[PDB]
Amino acid sequence: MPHAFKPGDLVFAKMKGYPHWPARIDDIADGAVKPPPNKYPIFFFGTHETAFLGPKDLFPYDKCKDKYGKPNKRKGFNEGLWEIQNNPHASY
Repeated sequence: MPHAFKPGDLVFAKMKGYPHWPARIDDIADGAVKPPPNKYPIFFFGTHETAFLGPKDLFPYDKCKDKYGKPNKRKGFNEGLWEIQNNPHASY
């Protein structure tokens, strides 16, 4: 059975207007802004941007990579596919 999301979990994250995007649940560093209740700090591969999202927008990587892990024209997306497959837990 699945558990709640935790730092380091890999996902495709969905935001309005954009395709499901390779991402990870980030850590929250000491002194860093904490997310709203029931939301998570999402780090987007490729663009290296962060948003606060709830689980309704988070699709687990291993289950959904066949559908969502394919080249896309958007800027930064295929760089992001490389990051999530080859070094998803590194500092960018």
